[PDB]
Amino acid sequence: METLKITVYIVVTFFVLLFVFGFLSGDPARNPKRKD
Amino acid sequence: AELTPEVLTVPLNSEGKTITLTEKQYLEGKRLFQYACASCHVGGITKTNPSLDLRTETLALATPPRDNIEGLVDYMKNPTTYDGEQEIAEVHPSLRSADIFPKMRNLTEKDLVAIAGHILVEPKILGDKWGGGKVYY
Amino acid sequence: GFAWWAGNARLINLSGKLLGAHVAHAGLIVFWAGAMTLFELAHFIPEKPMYEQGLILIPHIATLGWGVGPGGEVVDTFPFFVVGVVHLISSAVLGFGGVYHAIRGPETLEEYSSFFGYDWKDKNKMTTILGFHLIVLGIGALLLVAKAMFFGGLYDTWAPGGGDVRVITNPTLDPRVIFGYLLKSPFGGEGWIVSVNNLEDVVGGHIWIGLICIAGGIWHILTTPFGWARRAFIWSGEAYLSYSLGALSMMGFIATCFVWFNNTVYPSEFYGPTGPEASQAQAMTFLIRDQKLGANVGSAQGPTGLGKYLMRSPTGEIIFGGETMRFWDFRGPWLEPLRGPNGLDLNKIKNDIQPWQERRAAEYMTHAPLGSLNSVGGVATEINSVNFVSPRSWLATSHFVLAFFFLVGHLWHAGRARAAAAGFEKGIDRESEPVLSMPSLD
Amino acid sequence: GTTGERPFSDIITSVRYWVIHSITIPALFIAGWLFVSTGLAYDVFGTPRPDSYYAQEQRSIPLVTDRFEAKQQVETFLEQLK
Amino acid sequence: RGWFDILDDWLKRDRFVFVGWSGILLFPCAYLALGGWLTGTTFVTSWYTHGLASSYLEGCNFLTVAVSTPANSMGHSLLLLWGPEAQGDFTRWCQLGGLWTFIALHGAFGLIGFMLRQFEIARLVGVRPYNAIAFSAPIAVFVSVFLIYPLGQSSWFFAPSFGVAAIFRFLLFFQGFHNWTLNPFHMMGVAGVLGGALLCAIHGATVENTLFQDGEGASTFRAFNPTQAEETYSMVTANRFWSQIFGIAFSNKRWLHFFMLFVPVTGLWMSAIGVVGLALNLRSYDFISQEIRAAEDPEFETFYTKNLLLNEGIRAWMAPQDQPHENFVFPEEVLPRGNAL
Amino acid sequence: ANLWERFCNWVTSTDNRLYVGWFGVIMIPTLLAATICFVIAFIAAPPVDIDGIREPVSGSLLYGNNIITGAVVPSSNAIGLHFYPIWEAASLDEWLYNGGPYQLIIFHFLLGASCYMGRQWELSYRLGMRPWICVAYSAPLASAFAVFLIYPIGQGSFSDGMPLGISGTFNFMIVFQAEHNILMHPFHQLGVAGVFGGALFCAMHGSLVTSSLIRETTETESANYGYKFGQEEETYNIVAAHGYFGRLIFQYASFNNSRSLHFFLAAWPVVGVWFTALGISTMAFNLNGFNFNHSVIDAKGNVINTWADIINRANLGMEVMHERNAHNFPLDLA
Amino acid sequence: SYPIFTVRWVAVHTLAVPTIFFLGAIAAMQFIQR
Ligand code: CLA
Ligand code: CLA
Ligand code: CLA
Ligand code: CLA
Ligand SMILES: C=Cc1c(C)c2cc3nc(c4c5[nH]c(cc6nc(cc1[nH]2)C(C)=C6CC)c(C)c5C(=O)[C@@H]4C(=O)OC)[C@@H](CCC(=O)OC/C=C(\C)CCC[C@H](C)CCC[C@H](C)CCCC(C)C)[C@@H]3C
Ligand SMILES: CC1=C(/C=C/C(C)=C/C=C/C(C)=C/C=C/C=C(C)/C=C/C=C(C)/C=C/C2=C(C)CCCC2(C)C)C(C)(C)CCC1
Ligand SMILES: CC1=C(/C=C/C(C)=C/C=C/C(C)=C/C=C/C=C(C)/C=C/C=C(C)/C=C/C2=C(C)CCCC2(C)C)C(C)(C)CCC1
Ligand code: OEY
Ligand SMILES: [Cl-]
Ligand SMILES: [Cl-]
Ligand SMILES: [Fe+2]
Repeated sequence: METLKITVYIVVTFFVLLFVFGFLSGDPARNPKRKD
Repeated sequence: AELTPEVLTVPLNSEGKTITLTEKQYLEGKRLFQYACASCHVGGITKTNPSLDLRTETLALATPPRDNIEGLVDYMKNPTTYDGEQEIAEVHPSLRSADIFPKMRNLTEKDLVAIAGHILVEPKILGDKWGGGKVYY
Repeated sequence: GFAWWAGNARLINLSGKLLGAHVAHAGLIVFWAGAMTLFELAHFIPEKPMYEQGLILIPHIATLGWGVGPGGEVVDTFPFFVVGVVHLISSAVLGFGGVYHAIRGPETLEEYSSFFGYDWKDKNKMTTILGFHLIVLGIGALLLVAKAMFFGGLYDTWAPGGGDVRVITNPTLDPRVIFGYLLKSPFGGEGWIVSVNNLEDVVGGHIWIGLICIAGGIWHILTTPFGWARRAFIWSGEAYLSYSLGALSMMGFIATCFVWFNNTVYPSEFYGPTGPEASQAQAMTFLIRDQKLGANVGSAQGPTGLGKYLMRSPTGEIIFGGETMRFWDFRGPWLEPLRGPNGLDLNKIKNDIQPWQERRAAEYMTHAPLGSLNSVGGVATEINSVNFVSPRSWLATSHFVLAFFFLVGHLWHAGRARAAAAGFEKGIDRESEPVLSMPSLD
Repeated sequence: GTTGERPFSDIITSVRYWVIHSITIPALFIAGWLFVSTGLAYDVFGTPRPDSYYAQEQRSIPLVTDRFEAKQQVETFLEQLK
Repeated sequence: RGWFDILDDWLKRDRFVFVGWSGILLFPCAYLALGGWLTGTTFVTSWYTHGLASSYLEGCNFLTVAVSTPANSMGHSLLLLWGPEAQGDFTRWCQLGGLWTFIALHGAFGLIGFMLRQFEIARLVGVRPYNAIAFSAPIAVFVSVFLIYPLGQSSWFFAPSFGVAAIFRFLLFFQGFHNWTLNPFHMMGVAGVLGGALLCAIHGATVENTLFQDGEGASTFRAFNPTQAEETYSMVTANRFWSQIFGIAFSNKRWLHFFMLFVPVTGLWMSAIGVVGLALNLRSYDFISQEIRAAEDPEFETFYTKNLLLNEGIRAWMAPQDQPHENFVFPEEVLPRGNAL
Repeated sequence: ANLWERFCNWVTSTDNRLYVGWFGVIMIPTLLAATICFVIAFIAAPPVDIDGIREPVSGSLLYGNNIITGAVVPSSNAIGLHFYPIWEAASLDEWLYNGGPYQLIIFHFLLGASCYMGRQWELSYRLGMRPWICVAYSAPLASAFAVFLIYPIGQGSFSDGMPLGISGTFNFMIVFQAEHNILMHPFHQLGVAGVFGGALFCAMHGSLVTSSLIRETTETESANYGYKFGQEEETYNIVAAHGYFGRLIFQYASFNNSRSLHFFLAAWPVVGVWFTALGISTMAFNLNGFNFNHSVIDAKGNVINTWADIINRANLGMEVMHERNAHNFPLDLA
Repeated sequence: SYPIFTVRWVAVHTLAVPTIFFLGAIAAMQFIQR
């Protein structure tokens, strides 16, 4: 169960981190008109 | 049908004497019962001990008999268990315990008669619904 | 280019008219706080518990320790009058400044004075305004500390002897306790910050927040946004409004759960029992009644095979039976005297329940937070008679509704801010449609 | 895009409109009121007054139980009040 | 050009309220059905048919007033004012439930009038008659619920009464007695109605968020001219959006708007069919396999069995007051009740 | 052109057949987790003690259910609002008996559907569109949050959240009526107006546009072939449509602005469903539908029943039978 | 130069006149006592 708890903790942290940093990677600029 | 003096006539004591409430008294008593009593006795039941109701036939069998104005007014000052064996002012609203039940503080002697009268009249209007519970809603 | 129905949007770039809009609207809030309080006082009957009377502001003042004494009994109503009058009076001044700035004062401020004027795209000016307001909020949080420590204290439902106004001499400063709350799970038996169950933690948390807000206020006066922040955000007045809209929505949801579960900073004495509390009080009521009749409440097996009065929680604690098993995380001053290390203690139950505990349980069972919209108390099948809806239901429901619409407002204004910032909030340029310049998906 | 009737906005902002209708509107209201305050509404529609749902010592509904004798049944109940 | 043509001329003149030949049927019947409802809900009791108060005059509010159905003892009488039951007496007519048949029957001819109006105006103006077609679903619902259902039962008494709470009671009656949630024809109507509301919202939102910029104002409403030939929103960009969000998207604006006709209209047609079954107590009440297992195996329990206990609750607790003409007397001891409650 | 900027560029790419996006990065796994657990539990989960009384309710197909009666059963009342992940159970056997899979499904689902809403914002921005489709979808999303999260929180148990099954849904809505009188609650009444009216206006709009299609085809062809994807000209005549509907009612009850018509289509059911979701969400804190029980009485004091009293009789039969073994005391307070 | 009495005129008063009457009847009702 502890193995599993640990796995899931790691998996969630991974995807949450991708989310936060993805939106910090100049997301306003990723659109078809005015980029900045 | 209407609120006739016959339905407003209730027993005053166990001697058999009677008192004829007014419509004003009956409605005053209804309002006071809601104010001070209904949170537990809505409809003549007892939410915190459903084995004991405000039905007339139940009050008749209480020790001190309580199917009369007097017994009810005494109950509101010094409540006892159903067999009269123990005083329960400390867990039941009463004038004796208005320190711990503050809604009893501003009740006058005439207010007690009005509450007592409402309780004795209401089963005459409502029958089994009074004290009967949800079967009869 | 806005229509009459979006007319306040015409204020985005009129800093002087928009200032009057804000100050006049603050007048309305203070007005309400004053009028509402005086309304509640005119109607207040002190012999009745506050929670039979439809009161929501008087309970907030009592909780701060004004007007009450031991057991929550109201001793002096004059602090209620004062709080109402002063708010009412102050709304006139806010009203005066707001209408003056909306009708008569400079339409824009940035020509009248470079200190009060602002451009939404000025990240330095904007963080400075934010910094001032943080310092102000920090002061506010420290005024609660001032009251608790140096000016009479707060109402403590957990005080010995039925609750009382108590002075807080040792506020919790240990950061493992204060911040440990923020890291508690929001699920059951944890409850995040809603589980705060004592005034030392309440007061010390406000010490912390006051210092953090003053610290951060000074920080934002002295700095400007780092480039990573500059790139993550949209820098516009509507974007700023949308950020605040999400914040208030979050806060409204938290407050909903606070008033529904917490009986420390919302004393049940004033607000009525919590749902969980009332349900626990019912099981207590009939345990008391049946044991007086001779029932051995500990050994009584109920229909399902679980104890009729008492059973175990999933981790073993002795808890009340029947459907209230779900509410065993409930803790309250009337109940805790019966708790031992393993949960409810059968020897305390058999020997040590007091009439005041009997009274309180009976009171709370009969004032459970259930009632109709037209204020008939109780379960939906109950007949008319009892005029009652718990202040907890009124506060919970209203603020759920407001929190929901402000998250809608957040999404509305965040999406429009994004699109206005990229230049396509009025629609698609027929001559430069992005999809027509993309390859097709198949 | 009009069919020739006078515009509503023009009628209700008109002095003549309000000279007629400041009489007709309150008069009909007063008529409606009197229909009830006099009692006529009860007798017309056959609706029990608060004292005539039951006979004094009666808690039985006066339910129609016959199709072709229903009219008379109602009448019999009504006379069980007089 | 004789009198028939001159009257045709006049019925079909362009005025604020078009009349037409359908107007002869529609206008008196709609006015009488609506006025009968307002008259009865303001002034008329249900004391002799139902043992209920049901008018403002009696103390009821908008939620509890109704025009209630006639007594079960009337059977399916038309309850004509001049018929053998009321015999010309207006007062008795009201007290026997005559306004129920009055409203239902004039309502039915009213709907016929309205649907003929849709045909009439469509022919005159030159459009295809699909709005008339779609209105067939409301008619099917009305005649199946308000006429067929009570005609297969014992009397009008069991039709819906025309009131807010009276209709709420009708919903609950159908659960306890017909187990109508379990009926697949209702389930298809539910999907037709919720399906339509989704279509309504999703299509409106889509148009409003794929608009072309056709003016400079922040209010995008002004940049539409009803005579412009050009589409006002990008079907192409809408199509891309939904293909990438949801997988599939509309590509044919005619199919899209036909589908919006089809979905709710078919839903309502389906529910009507099931109610026709319930006219005959031809219910989808049980699953036989479930009942065989459960009778034999007291440890077998499903949401299906749990809901029939609720039904049984509803029947025994509501029947004596909801069917006063049966004189159901259920002693306390026979009422089904779980523990404590 | 560094590894990260390339990943970012694929995540947000408008060329992907299904748009992913940053919201999609959370949405995809949470939805796959909920979907797989749901399917497996629906088919094979063993019976679940929903109400904490060791009276397990069989939900799955292999344990004697059909599609209509099947459900993934809510987690045990003994658990209440406690968090019950797999790793908190002594075994999967235990987790299965106490309804663990329900919690896993409703939490992954509420998360992934929330991210679905934001995904709808996100692609609108990448495509140059206006942004408020996601606002439309917040009405259904809020309704799912109400029945799976808010109502559990207010009543203190996920065992009173809505079951994931057809008949379990009906059980949830019958019990709700018994306890909250949702029918006499005005926010539910506004939901009915939202969904009935939205079904109406769907049929209206679809029949009026279909009524005014311009002749482009023969009677041997589907009329639908008279429209070609991405043609610039409108495919129906709105002024004919207005000329018909304005005569059916009267002129000013008909739209001639297609923009305000479609805004109206969007707004009526969205707002009606916000209210009905707010109804469930506030009855979660027991502010219930109007109570007119015994509100009418005669000159003597007899109760004069109305239709609300009749409603009350049916509500009582529902109350006293539900969860018939799970109450030891006379009031069902949660 | 408008007409006063029209088909429109009639539909309006057919609805409006009984409305005001019924509103008066229902206003009076709030003062009935049992
Ligand atoms: C701090 C809160 C706040 C602030 C300052 C603003 C500010 C603004 N909003 Mg936003 N909005 C908010 C919250 C907020 N909003 C919330 C919570 C929602 C969700 C409902 C929205 C949804 C929203 C929409 C949909 C739109 C705006 C728009 C706007 C702009 C024009 C608004 C206007 O002129 O309204 C004028 C005011 C009215 C027309 C009155 C509204 C009346 C309400 C709906 C009825 C409330 C009645 C109440 C419930 C009581 C009933 C009892 C009865 C007696 C009345 C302006 C910048 C517009 C915009 O984008 O501009 C850029 C726009 O189209 N807002
Ligand atoms: C809290 C609510 C609130 C507030 C504070 C404002 C504030 C404002 N609005 Mg918005 N607005 C609101 C609600 C609000 N609005 C709503 C609900 C709608 C929907 C109809 C609008 C629609 C709207 C439009 C269409 C416009 C505004 C505009 C404005 C600004 C200029 C108005 C003007 O010139 O007044 C002129 C009005 C008067 C001279 C009339 C008298 C007003 C006084 C103040 C009445 C109140 C008196 C009060 C009792 C005084 C007590 C005195 C005491 C303090 C001494 C002003 C700052 C305008 C704007 O943006 O300008 C660019 C504009 O065009 N508003
Ligand atoms: C946050 C709200 C706010 C803001 C940003 C402003 C900002 C401004 N105002 Mg407005 N004003 C406000 C509220 C506000 N005012 C209120 C509430 C009123 C009504 C009393 C007025 C009445 C008013 C008038 C009549 C005039 C202005 C003017 C001005 C400008 C110059 C101010 C100046 O030099 O004073 C600098 C500072 C001082 C003079 C000393 C202020 C000391 C204060 C009173 C003490 C601190 C208060 C405390 C923090 C909170 C209240 C305590 C309470 C909680 C018990 C500036 C743009 C002038 C203008 O626009 O002319 C063209 C002008 O003539 N204001
Ligand atoms: C109203 C309050 C407020 C507001 C609006 C801002 C606004 C801002 N701050 Mg300031 N700040 C404040 C209070 C505030 N601050 C206070 C009180 C302090 C002192 C502690 C600071 C200290 C501070 C620093 C040190 C810095 C800022 C910076 C910034 C900018 C970027 C913020 C950002 O990216 O956040 C978005 C948040 C993140 C990117 C991090 C996510 C991690 C959080 C904690 C996740 C939690 C989510 C969870 C659901 C919430 C539940 C509770 C949780 C703790 C368990 C922005 C202008 C930055 C800047 O440019 O400075 C000039 C910067 O470096 N702020
Ligand atoms: C409760 C739900 C509901 C109502 C109230 C309703 C109402 C209406 N739908 C109409 C139309 C439509 N409805 C349609 C589809 C749908 N309609 C639906 C559901 C409803 N439709 C659904 C779900 C759909 C999708 C299939 C279409 C396609 C149309 C139209 O074209 C038409 C329209 O113009 O829309 C704007 C209008 C017909 C007007 C008319 O006949 O005037 C004449 C009035 C008459 C003849 C009187 C009828 C009297 C009734 C039958 C009996 C008496 C009732 C009492 C007066 C009231 C009792 C109230 C209590 C029960 C509470 C009217 C506004
Ligand atoms: C801008 C604008 C607006 C807004 C406005 C506002 C919002 C305002 C406000 C204002 C205000 C906010 C006001 C206030 C006022 C107040 C006052 C004026 C007060 C006074 C007081 C008094 C006088 C008192 C008295 C008393 C005492 C002292 C004691 C006790 C008793 C008594 C109570 C008697 C509007 C929307 C309209 C529109 C547009 C424009
Ligand atoms: C039946 C009958 C008949 C007929 C009758 C009629 C035709 C009637 C009509 C009537 C009518 C025609 C009535 C009306 C009434 C109305 C009313 C009563 C109204 C009311 C309303 C209201 C109350 C409203 C209000 C409101 C609200 C609430 C909200 C919003 C606003 C408003 C304003 C809308 C005859 C003689 C043949 C004989 C046989 C029987
Ligand atoms: O209504 Mn009745 O109340 Ca909300 O709990 Mn008490 O019973 Mn049980 O578990 Mn599901 O259900
Ligand atoms: Cl159940
Ligand atoms: Cl229980
Ligand atoms: Fe369309």
